[PDB]
Amino acid sequence: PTAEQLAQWEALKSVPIPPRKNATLDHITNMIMRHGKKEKAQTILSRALYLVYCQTRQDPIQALEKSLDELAPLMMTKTVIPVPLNKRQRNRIAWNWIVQSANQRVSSDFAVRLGEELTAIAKGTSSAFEKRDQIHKTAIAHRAYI
Amino acid sequence: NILPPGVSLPSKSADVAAGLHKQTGVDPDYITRKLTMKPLVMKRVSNQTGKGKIASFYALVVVGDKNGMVGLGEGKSREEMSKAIFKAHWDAVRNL
Amino acid sequence: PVYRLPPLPRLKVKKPIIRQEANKCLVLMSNLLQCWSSYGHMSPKCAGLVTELKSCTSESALGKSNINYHAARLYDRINGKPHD
Amino acid sequence: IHVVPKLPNSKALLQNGVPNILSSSGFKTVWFDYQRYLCDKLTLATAGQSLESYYPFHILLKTAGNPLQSNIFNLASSIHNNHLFVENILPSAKTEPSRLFLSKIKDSFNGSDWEVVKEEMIYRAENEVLGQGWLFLVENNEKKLFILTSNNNGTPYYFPRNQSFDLNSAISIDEFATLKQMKELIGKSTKLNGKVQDWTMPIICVNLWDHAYLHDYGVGNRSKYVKNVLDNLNWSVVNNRIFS
Amino acid sequence: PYPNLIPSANDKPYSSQELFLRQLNHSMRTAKLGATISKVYYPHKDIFYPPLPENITVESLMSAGVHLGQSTSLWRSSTQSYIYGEYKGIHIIDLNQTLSYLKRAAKVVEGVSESGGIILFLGTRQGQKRGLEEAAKKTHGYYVSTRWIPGTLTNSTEISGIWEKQEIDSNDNPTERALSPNETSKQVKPDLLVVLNPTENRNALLEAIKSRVPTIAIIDTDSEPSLVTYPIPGNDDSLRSVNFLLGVLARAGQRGLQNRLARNNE
Ligand SMILES: [Mg+2]
Repeated sequence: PTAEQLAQWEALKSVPIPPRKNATLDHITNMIMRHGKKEKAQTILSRALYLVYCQTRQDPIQALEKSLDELAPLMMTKTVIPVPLNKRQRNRIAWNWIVQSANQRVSSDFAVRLGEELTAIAKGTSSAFEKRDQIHKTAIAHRAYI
Repeated sequence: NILPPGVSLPSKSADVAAGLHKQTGVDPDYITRKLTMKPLVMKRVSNQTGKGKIASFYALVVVGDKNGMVGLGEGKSREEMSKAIFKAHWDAVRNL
Repeated sequence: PVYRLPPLPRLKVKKPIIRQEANKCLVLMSNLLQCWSSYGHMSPKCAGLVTELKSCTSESALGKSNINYHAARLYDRINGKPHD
Repeated sequence: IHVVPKLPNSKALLQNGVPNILSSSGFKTVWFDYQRYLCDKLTLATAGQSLESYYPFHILLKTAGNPLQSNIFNLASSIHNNHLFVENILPSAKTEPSRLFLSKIKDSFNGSDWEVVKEEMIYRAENEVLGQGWLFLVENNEKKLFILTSNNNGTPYYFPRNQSFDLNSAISIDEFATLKQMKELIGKSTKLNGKVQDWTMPIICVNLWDHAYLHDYGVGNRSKYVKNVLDNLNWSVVNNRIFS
Repeated sequence: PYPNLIPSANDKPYSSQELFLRQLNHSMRTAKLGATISKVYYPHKDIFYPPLPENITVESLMSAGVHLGQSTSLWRSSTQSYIYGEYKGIHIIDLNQTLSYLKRAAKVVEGVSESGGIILFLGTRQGQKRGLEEAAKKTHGYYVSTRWIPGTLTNSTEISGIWEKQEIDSNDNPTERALSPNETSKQVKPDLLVVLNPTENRNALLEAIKSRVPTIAIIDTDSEPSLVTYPIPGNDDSLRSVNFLLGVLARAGQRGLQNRLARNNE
């Protein structure tokens, strides 16, 4: 081996391999997507996050991740026993709540509705917190059967 | 011809003698020229199985050289009495 | 007292009981729900549990006995049967 | 049982000792009695144990790291040493140092002659061994020949049991730092026994015990005895002891 | 001596392989200095330096543990005449009888090896392979230690008929003659079977009886003596006792073989 390429390999010894994709954003866009129209789903998501940034002036991806982590319930009662949820399931529940809230708004464009819903959630104004609280309350009530 | 190596082109006492010499090292000439077989009992036995009755032929034979050597043999075959008697002859020579 | 058995057709346990280790995720979840029942929902007094729960259930929500083999292998040796 | 080995030409050894070093009653004291005494003690200290199946070299390697077996180690060391020494002073089984030995002397002792290194060995034995001990010329894994002086029954093979420093009297900060480094290196080993690798092997061995020189030389005059030993080595053995 | 080794340069130290050869040179010359070891048992020497049958004493049979019989609760009473007494909950085997039977069996082995017969050493317990292999190799014999296929004698055509066979001269020198398929297919029956664990080898004993092969076996306190031609009362559970008796028989066979070769060279 040459010395320049040995140096390159030494430099990359420490560096971690960059991620191919953001798994959470990939999950959300795949949940938006229908009929394999991925580009349209990605456009909707990125436009909504653009509105979130423009109204909050913060990293919209971080705001979305904080929103999903806070809004999603940690466990849920199923047929009646509480069961823990993994990250993907939590994101699915939270995203469904977010979309339901966003589709109560006025804009014709889904990106605008979703973006301003995500802006309101990023500012701690969302009705889905009540849904999370009810799910958690049922889980507490049924903790005895775990 | 295309004869495979180890194959030959195309009586019972001779085959018994050859097989038993190969299997036990007894003398074929003695078996063929000094033993006399006499079947003693020849029966059809049967076993009940889920697919019907399976019949077998049973042969008890005695062999000897009329000089103080004697042996009894039993043989059993689901196909032919020739085969059961052959196996009985084999067994009798083995039990001398 | 010693109760020797007769010659058995086998030496086998019908339903051997095994070491079912409890799932850590369910224990963490039970502790967190107890904490919320006592100290209130979304209490800061066990956020650590929440963190730990989140860390353990993140990828997966949920995070055999050999007695018969050895019994069959050793029965003839140890049964104390008299010699043939 | 451990038995004293039979030496070549034992009758001549019992009749006239070793010419130029020992009389008959000196060699009898150092070998036919001391080696018997040591082998009897080793037998009594190892009989009915695993160590009875091992040669003294293997015994001293096995017991070198165990503090409570030190007495066995001592015996197993002295026995071994006492046969390394006797073997290389026996008349025969005119020998001269090999070219390889002198080459390694020139590559180790600052390009010095063999006689100069002999004088250095006399000096080293005179000073650093008060009382009982052993003098060695040893080869390390670096192909380097150096002089090693052990007190009592230290071994040349395993450096934590060289016993090259007398801690009864004062020591220099250099010696204390050497001991500290060796202690740290011993602690560096991962093996649960706490042993270390040491490829040092003895090339020349001289017995500085009173059993060797006292009868024939006197309380003093051990320098004369060591000089007689080094001037009259069996160089066939010493040359065979160096890896070719 | 040691090809494909590249020495090091005098400037640089010894390498790992050079250190290995250096300490080998030390080991063969000076490592054994200081004392010679006497009257100490070395397990390998029972296999490579077994004594002659005439030199065996009761003391050496006892030091090997041949006298230690089975638990008194597992006694097979047909072995009553072999027993010396009971001590510590086990039966002690009478080693005078063991010595007499062992000399008889050793002479049988020697006579069969001297006649050019086939000798088979059967032992299927854990660590018996080394002794069996060495006994076979010094008697020019054969051994099995893995498993005795039932029918190996009474069904030899179906089992051993495929394996190869060889013509040899009086000096046991391969002739390299071509055998006929008929010759290759024949049974080749052992002339002597010696079994180290007869209790777990009833199949072999019964086959030897049917195939009419004389047999030797180590008979412990729970074993049937009448199932073998030449019993040897002794402990069949200890590898030391088993290897002692096996080495004795193997040396007797070796002496028979040496006598055969001697007269065939005269
Ligand atoms: Mg036994």
